[PDB]
Amino acid sequence: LNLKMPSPSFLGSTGGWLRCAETEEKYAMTWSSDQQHIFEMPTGGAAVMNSGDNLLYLARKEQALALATQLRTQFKIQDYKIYRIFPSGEVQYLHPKDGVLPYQVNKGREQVGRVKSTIGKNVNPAQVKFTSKATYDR
Amino acid sequence: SASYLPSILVPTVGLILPFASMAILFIAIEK
Amino acid sequence: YIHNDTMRALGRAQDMFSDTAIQLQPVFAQWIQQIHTLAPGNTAVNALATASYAFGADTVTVGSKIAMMPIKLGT
Amino acid sequence: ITDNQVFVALIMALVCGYLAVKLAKQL
Amino acid sequence: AHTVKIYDNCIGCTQCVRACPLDVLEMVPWDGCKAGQMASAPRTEDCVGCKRCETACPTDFLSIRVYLGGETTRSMGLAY
Amino acid sequence: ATKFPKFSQALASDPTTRRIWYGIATAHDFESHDGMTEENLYQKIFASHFGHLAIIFLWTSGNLFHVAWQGNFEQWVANPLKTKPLAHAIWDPHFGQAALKAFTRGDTVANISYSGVYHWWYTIGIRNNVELYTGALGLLVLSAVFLLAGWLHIQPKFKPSLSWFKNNESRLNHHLAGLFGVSSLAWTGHLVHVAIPASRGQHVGWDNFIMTPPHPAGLQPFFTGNWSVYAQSPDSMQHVFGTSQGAGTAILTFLGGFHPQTQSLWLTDMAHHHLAIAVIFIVAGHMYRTNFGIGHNLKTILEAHRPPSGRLGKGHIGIYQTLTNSLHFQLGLALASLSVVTSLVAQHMYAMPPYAYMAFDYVTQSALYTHHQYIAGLLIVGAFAHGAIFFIRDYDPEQNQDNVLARMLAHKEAVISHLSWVSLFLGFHTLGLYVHNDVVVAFGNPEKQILIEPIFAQWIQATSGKMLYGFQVLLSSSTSNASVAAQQLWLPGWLEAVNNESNSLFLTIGPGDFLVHHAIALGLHTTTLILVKGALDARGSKLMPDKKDFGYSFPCDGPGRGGTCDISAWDAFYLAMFWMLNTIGWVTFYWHWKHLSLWQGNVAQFNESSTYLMGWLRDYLWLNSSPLINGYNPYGMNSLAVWSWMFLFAHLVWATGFMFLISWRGYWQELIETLAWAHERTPLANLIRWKDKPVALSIVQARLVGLVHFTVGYILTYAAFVIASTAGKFS
Amino acid sequence: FIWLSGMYFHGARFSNYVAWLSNPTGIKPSAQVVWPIVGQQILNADVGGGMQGIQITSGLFQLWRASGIVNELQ
Amino acid sequence: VLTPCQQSEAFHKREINEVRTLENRQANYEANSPSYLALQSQIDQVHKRFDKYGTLLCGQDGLPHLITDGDWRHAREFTIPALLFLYITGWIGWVGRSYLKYTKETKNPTEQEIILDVPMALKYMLSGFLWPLSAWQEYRSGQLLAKEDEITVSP
Amino acid sequence: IVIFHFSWKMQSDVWGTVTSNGAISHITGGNFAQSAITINGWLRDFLWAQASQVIQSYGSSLSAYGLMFLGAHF
Ligand code: CLA
Ligand code: CLA
Ligand code: CLA
Ligand code: CLA
Ligand code: CLA
Ligand code: CLA
Ligand code: CLA
Ligand code: CLA
Ligand SMILES: CC1=C(/C=C/C(C)=C/C=C/C(C)=C\C=C\C=C(C)\C=C\C=C(C)\C=C\C2=C(C)CCCC2(C)C)C(C)(C)CCC1
Ligand SMILES: CC1=C(/C=C/C(C)=C/C=CC(/C)=C/C=C/C=C(C)/C=C/C=C(C)/C=C/C2=C(C)CCCC2(C)C)C(C)(C)CCC1
Ligand SMILES: CC1=C(C/C=C(\C)CCC[C@H](C)CCC[C@H](C)CCCC(C)C)C(=O)c2ccccc2C1=O
Ligand SMILES: [Ca+2]
Ligand SMILES: [Ca+2]
Repeated sequence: LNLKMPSPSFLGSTGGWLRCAETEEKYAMTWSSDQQHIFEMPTGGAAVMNSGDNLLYLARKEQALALATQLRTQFKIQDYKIYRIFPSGEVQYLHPKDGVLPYQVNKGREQVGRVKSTIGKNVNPAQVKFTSKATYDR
Repeated sequence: SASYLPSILVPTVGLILPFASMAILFIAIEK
Repeated sequence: YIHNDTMRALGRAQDMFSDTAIQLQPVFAQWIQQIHTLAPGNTAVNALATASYAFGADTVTVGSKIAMMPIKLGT
Repeated sequence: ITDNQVFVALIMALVCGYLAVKLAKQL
Repeated sequence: AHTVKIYDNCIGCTQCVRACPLDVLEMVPWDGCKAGQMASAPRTEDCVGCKRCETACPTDFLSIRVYLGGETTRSMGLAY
Repeated sequence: ATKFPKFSQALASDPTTRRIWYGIATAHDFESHDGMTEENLYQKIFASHFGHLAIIFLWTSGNLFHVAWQGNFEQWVANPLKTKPLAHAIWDPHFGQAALKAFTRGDTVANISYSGVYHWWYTIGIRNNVELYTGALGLLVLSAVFLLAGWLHIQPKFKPSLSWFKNNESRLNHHLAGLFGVSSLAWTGHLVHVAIPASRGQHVGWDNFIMTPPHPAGLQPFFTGNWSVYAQSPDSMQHVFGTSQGAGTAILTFLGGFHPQTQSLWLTDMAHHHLAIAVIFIVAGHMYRTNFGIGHNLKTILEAHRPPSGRLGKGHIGIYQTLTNSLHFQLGLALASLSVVTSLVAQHMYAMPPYAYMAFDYVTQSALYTHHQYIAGLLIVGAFAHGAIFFIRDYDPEQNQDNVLARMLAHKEAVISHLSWVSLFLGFHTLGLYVHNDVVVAFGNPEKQILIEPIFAQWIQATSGKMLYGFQVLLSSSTSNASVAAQQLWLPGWLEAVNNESNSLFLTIGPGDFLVHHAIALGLHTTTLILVKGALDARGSKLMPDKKDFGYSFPCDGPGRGGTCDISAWDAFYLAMFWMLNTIGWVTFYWHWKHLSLWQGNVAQFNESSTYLMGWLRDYLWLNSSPLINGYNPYGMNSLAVWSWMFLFAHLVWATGFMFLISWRGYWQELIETLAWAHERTPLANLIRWKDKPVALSIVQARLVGLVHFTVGYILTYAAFVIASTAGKFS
Repeated sequence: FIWLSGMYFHGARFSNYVAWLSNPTGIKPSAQVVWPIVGQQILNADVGGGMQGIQITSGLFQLWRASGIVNELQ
Repeated sequence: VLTPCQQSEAFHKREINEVRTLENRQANYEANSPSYLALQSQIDQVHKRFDKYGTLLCGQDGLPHLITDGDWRHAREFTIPALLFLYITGWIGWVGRSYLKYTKETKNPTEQEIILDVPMALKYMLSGFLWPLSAWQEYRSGQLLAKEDEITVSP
Repeated sequence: IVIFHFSWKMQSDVWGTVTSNGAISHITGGNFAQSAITINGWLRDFLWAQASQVIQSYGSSLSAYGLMFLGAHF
């Protein structure tokens, strides 16, 4: 979204996204600030975030999330959005995906990957042998 | 005796067979 | 080193990286040694002898034991 | 071991190889 | 394609979500603890298996278990 | 599916180079395949076994063909002591003039066979190269037959059902009667018809075996009842192997010691031995129940064994189903038994040389002993690894309640603690005594070292017949009932062989033997400790109670809970592999040094240098390494140059193993990322693009690669050392 | 400074420094004397100069000579 | 075979060899001077040591061999030192166990384990001189062995 | 490897004795020229040949070194 959004003043570096990002997934982070702070790029270096709107591209989701973590910790910036761009050009909203931080309980979220009882009740591997079932599956 | 058999087989099994097998194996794993 | 091991084991000593076989002489280091050997008379006017006898000049013996002699460099 | 004997052994080895290639392809 | 599974012993402390570096976990309403929240893993496709969540879990035995299964580009953490 | 794995969609979808590595590693793990069933698994294993038997037969046939076509068997039979056997011709384009001359054995460039196949084939009755060639042809035909059978049984019409694969009663009754019994009876027949006549100068072949009878009296005595006629006239004790001078007609004698000329067990005694063994096997092959309504049921026997007091719990109730439905428990048991048998084979072969003139060939003796012992170590370690795999994958405590196996898992902590105590006690005390002797000897006071005489072992030697210690108990005392009973049967010859003092039968032992035997004990206990701990703690532990849920081989559980590196049972096996290499290295070190001192006629060197480790490093590793490291030098080269180059190569592969055993994944991952950047950022080389994304070796893959490097280096280094030392010392 | 003081004291009390000065080439430097307790007295090599001890390869004797030390009082 | 060292020629040969080795170095020094007295004491000790070891048994190598079969004639060789070792280490183990049992009764046993309580530690160390008797009565009372301990899955 | 080169080169081309009239005899006469070019030479002429002094040091004043040679290995 808003691919024409201004980018932080960075001088290059050799740790940015490679050709693989061109033909595959490429993450982007767009955040807004009020002061031209200096932040350590996740790829190695120092950049100045333009006062107003900042948009940068990365090759991994973890890199964008780490940058967001430092923007939220080193600075009191919580309006950071992480999107994913595919070679076709369709953008995908990844972080926070709902406008609320993941560790902040919010309504409308459906529990995924839940197992009844504690792990001590998991079946033995011998009981699910030669079948498409796992121990954690009840 | 066939003193020529070793001279014809050692190079084949040491150079021909390995290269050919590696080529076919590379094609198989990649495709 | 590995190539020399393989050559010596195969009896092909003529194909080694040694003085007799293929030679790899430190020409630059040997040249610096020669320059040091000649320094006491052309670049060190007030120096009466080479800084170290390991570069050249002559050997020194003390108590029937060698103190410092030129350390020739080879392959 | 005459040369002809060695050739016979080689032919038998080739037959064994063919059988072992068929057995492996079937597996 | 690692499988992250949350068990009923979860106390809803959110430490797993806070320690996850790939936004793979989140907090959802629940009624199994006073916190009224439970950990969820709806984005396991982005998980790499670092197990930071397992280390950040306070329950006696980890209420969140990460099983290393299918390996993909995301799970291998390849920037190239 | 359509990618390299073809058996695991999880690996086929991997876009990195890890897919090929894991596919190669998990190729034989049939149970872990996606579309796998018990019936299909058993059928695939059956075909694999056929294809493996064919590979074994092809290997032996190759050995025979090479010995007959390029060896000097015909020239070795005439003078087995003057000449040396030849393995195969050497055709290397890199050999120089000096190398060719050094490796020339007189007519062609070949290798000196150190496998002892010449003595074995000469003892069984082979005397011509054409015979070896015919044997190779027969084995090739046998291999082809097994290949055809393997392909036939994998067909839908000839696929054996699961019930047939689990018919333990019949498989046991047919293996003990035919595979073990009839096979031994046939070998006895061969010895009586070919080996014995060939050794007595009468070559009997297919053309005349139906014409000439093995015994002058024929089969009449066997049918009448007086079998003594077959042991009436043994060799005159001065018979020359391969000739008829002082020959006898006895085909089934029970002499005691070895043939004086060949210093090997009498062929007649071997035939009589195999006859008794075959009879016992054929008799024991009728124990289980088949379709004839007579025999036993393994399940009934197992369930009937339960102490009334309840000390063992519910006895072996449920053991039968647990073993029958689990291939890993079966494989673990088979590997354990095969390891004990292959180590017993080495121990019995060195002390009682069965093959003629094998005693004189010191190089072959040492090579074979070390060979079988190293394979035995690998086999027992594999048996323990499969047992751990059985606990994780093929063991359900629900069906094994209060069972002996379940009870083992119940008090696993006690077993591990006691094994740890035994290993610690042995290590502390054995190393303390070795270093104490080393320190006192270093200070110039050898008389102050603690030398404990192996009284218990010496007593067992005396009970067997040894008289050097003067215990005079049992067979050592002529008045003993046991000695008097066998005085007229096998005791005279056996006592002559045990008291020879020159052969390896019941070698004289001293304090050094006591100390090294204790070291052997330390190693055996520590290896079994690591393996038993791996098998028992394979399902769970206080650190990781859900270990069974992660399989048998997984990297770890992360740095949480203080750290979980090497938590998996596979790592216990990988840690026990190092100890097995160490234990077997000590065993082979001791055998080789004791035998080197005996052969050279200077046992005092061992008796006085084995008490301290300085001697073990100076008089054994340093002293005997001179001929090995002198294979090639600036002055020239020797025939042992290959062994010296192999010794250095083994040292290099061992250090390369250290590489993966020290550096772990993470430094290499970043390094590979840097390399990836370099390759895709350099002109004229960007066109070439990797199909699989480069990635560092996995954690477990690194441990396996490093363990393989370390193992290859250990084995190759000691192989080169032993062969070169035993060769140069006595050649 | 304590380590240096120890080296100097060992040279003054348990070393053949004067003897070494008299015959630097024949006498082997040594400044350590092992106590006779468990047969370790053998470590006292015949370095010369009357005393027998462990030969020191630290160059303490040569350094002291270059510094002008001639007597153990210094 | 084993014979007393006093009747074995190898033992005397070794003694003479050691004396010769010491005398060779002793000759270089002077009668009354530093050293030379140091080697004479060593020679005397060698003589005493060999006279002491003459009672032991040794084979052809002349090295004293120790019989551990349990024969009363060789009790001093292994039986007596074995019993004395067991007594010393049983004392060590029993005093340690008692100190641990006392520390577990304090408010913060960890602090006691780090900073040992010299008074109570010495109180339990001085006692225990009859540890074989104290081991019993603790076992009979049931205060030695435990009943339930920490066990992981699959007991 | 650096200290190994210094030790071997010094003992084969620098350190040694000189007989009257100037004759020079090194500890290891010119063996480094043709033995230091192969790993086998580095293992035979340097690690094996020169180790004889540390393994045979038992029974003398250098026995301690030999002991330390073993301990270090452990
Ligand atoms: C354990 C049994 C045993 C073994 C291992 C041997 C081994 C050997 N024998 Mg001997 N033999 C035996 C029993 C045995 N024999 C008995 C019981 C007799 C008395 C009848 C003989 C009589 C005999 C004579 C007279 C001679 C030998 C010879 C030999 C040697 C060479 C054989 C050869 O020429 O190539 C043949 C290699 C083969 C593998 C033969 C094939 C045998 C298999 C079992 C037949 C299978 C056929 C087919 C595949 C069946 C498929 C059906 C399917 C449905 C299962 C060889 C070392 C010869 C020799 O060289 O002297 C030293 C010699 O002249 N044997
Ligand atoms: C495992 C058995 C075995 C082994 C280890 C060897 C090894 C060797 N052979 Mg030999 N060979 C064998 C069986 C074997 N052979 C048999 C049964 C025959 C009778 C036909 C021959 C006939 C033969 C001839 C005529 C010659 C050799 C030669 C050689 C040497 C050079 C290799 C070569 O170019 O020849 C190629 C060999 C073949 C094409 C035969 C292949 C058959 C084997 C059994 C296939 C291996 C299958 C094995 C059991 C499992 C492999 C598993 C692996 C993939 C993981 C080499 C040392 C040459 C030589 O002497 O050079 C000095 C030579 O002239 N061999
Ligand atoms: C495993 C089997 C094997 C075999 C049969 C050979 C055979 C050979 N090697 Mg080799 N080598 C091998 C493995 C092998 N090597 C491995 C695994 C390594 C890595 C450790 C090496 C490393 C190695 C090196 C470093 C060198 C050799 C060299 C040689 C040649 C030396 C012969 C000579 O002294 O005169 C010399 C004979 C010639 C110079 C004539 C050249 C003959 C060419 C190479 C063969 C014809 C090719 C043909 C034109 C192409 C196919 C036909 C085309 C019309 C389509 C020889 C032909 C030496 C060499 O000469 O390299 C060329 C050499 O430098 N090898
Ligand atoms: C008399 C009938 C008979 C016979 C002879 C065999 C024989 C065999 N069966 Mg089989 N089986 C049978 C009936 C029989 N079976 C029946 C009725 C069933 C159904 C219940 C089965 C079901 C079955 C299965 C499912 C399998 C077999 C397998 C095998 C093979 C085992 C591997 C091997 O190496 O063998 C030979 C083994 C030995 C000779 C013993 C090992 C060595 C010991 C320790 C003795 C040591 C000897 C001596 C000291 C060595 C001397 C030195 C040497 C250098 C000469 C073997 C050839 C397996 C196989 O390989 O499939 C192809 C397998 O998977 N069988
Ligand atoms: C009859 C014996 C036997 C049989 C039938 C099996 C069968 C099996 N084993 Mg087992 N094992 C055995 C003996 C046996 N094993 C022994 C003796 C050991 C100890 C060495 C082991 C230790 C072991 C472990 C630790 C594991 C298995 C596993 C397995 C299963 C999967 C194997 C696989 O997919 O990898 C295929 C094998 C390979 C790709 C070969 C690997 C490469 C080798 C080791 C390199 C060695 C060097 C090479 C020879 C080159 C040297 C060259 C140099 C000299 C120049 C399978 C059912 C695995 C399992 O259970 O899966 C969960 C498992 O983890 N085995
Ligand atoms: C003998 C054991 C051994 C060996 C051979 C190596 C070798 C290597 N290490 Mg190393 N390492 C080791 C032990 C070893 N290590 C141990 C125990 C540790 C733990 C501390 C480490 C930790 C370590 C680190 C942290 C690093 C390395 C790195 C490297 C590489 C440096 C690049 C280079 O110069 O390539 C040269 C290759 C060699 C010297 C190997 C032998 C080359 C021979 C002479 C060529 C033979 C070729 C011939 C054709 C044979 C092939 C036949 C063909 C048929 C296959 C190199 C391959 C560094 C690296 O990644 O690269 C920059 C790196 O930083 N290692
Ligand atoms: C850089 C120096 C160096 C290095 C790193 C190595 C490394 C190695 N050497 Mg080696 N060696 C060297 C220099 C070196 N060597 C030199 C200069 C020589 C003289 C030329 C030798 C001569 C040599 C020989 C003859 C042998 C080796 C072997 C080995 C390998 C042993 C494998 C192992 O894990 O150890 C295992 C360690 C031991 C078994 C202990 C070794 C020695 C002790 C004193 C034996 C004590 C035995 C005693 C009964 C055990 C119980 C005592 C305990 C209870 C207290 C290993 C790769 C051996 C081998 O082939 O691998 C098995 C081999 O036999 N080396
Ligand atoms: C109170 C002290 C104490 C006591 C009574 C015991 C008692 C016991 N230990 Mg143990 N141990 C101790 C300390 C102690 N240990 C310490 C400090 C360590 C860490 C080094 C260990 C490590 C250890 C292991 C690895 C094992 C045992 C085992 C055992 C049992 C069998 C004997 C044995 O192998 O001992 C072995 C003793 C040692 C290895 C070293 C002992 C350390 C010192 C020398 C003694 C403790 C002194 C202590 C500080 C004194 C406190 C005095 C107090 C008044 C202040 C036995 C019940 C074995 C077992 O599991 O049971 C079958 C076993 O495998 N222990
Ligand atoms: C005489 C002798 C001998 C011996 C032998 C043997 C064999 C023994 C044994 C034994 C045994 C078989 C035992 C068992 C046991 C068990 C148990 C179970 C025990 C125990 C105990 C405990 C448990 C504890 C203790 C303690 C003490 C008392 C002290 C310290 C503290 C404590 C508490 C730790 C011989 C022959 C060598 C030689 C001669 C001499
Ligand atoms: C892991 C595991 C396992 C196991 C493992 C192993 C590895 C084992 C082994 C083992 C072994 C390795 C064994 C051995 C043995 C032996 C024995 C048991 C014996 C004996 C005895 C006797 C009976 C004797 C006798 C005699 C006689 C006859 C006379 C002379 C003298 C004598 C003494 C010799 C299983 C699978 C189960 C389960 C799962 C887990
Ligand atoms: C050297 C090293 C590497 C780097 C090693 C690499 C990248 C392997 C590269 C060499 C391979 C063996 C050759 C690959 C090229 C082949 C021709 C491809 C053939 C097909 C195969 C995939 C089967 C690690 O990744 C590593 C990881 C963890 C612990 C230790 C280490 C380690 O020591
Ligand atoms: Ca014949
Ligand atoms: Ca015939």
